[PDB]
Amino acid sequence: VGSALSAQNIQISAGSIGSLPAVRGQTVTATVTAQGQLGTAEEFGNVILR
Amino acid sequence: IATVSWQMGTEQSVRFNGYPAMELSGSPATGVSTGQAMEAVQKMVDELGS
Repeated sequence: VGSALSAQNIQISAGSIGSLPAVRGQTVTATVTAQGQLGTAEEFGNVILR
Repeated sequence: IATVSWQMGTEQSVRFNGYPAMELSGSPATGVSTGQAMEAVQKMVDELGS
């Protein structure tokens, strides 16, 4: 139960698509977010144990 | 397995005294002192909700 709660509720940091190397042919830069956490009691009841 | 799409979002989060705060600037007109403008802005904020 602890492993399923630590594996299905973890902060995700994806980065961006306008990164600092920045090979030629790029004008746009957008940060990507995931929001892979739970905040309500209804979402905690659907954690897959097995 | 995802609903990836474009959205709108800020790239800078500023918190003041524990609460998330947004900055605002302004200058009083001629003939009006600083304290009268300060209490005017205080009344304009206090006219809003909690």
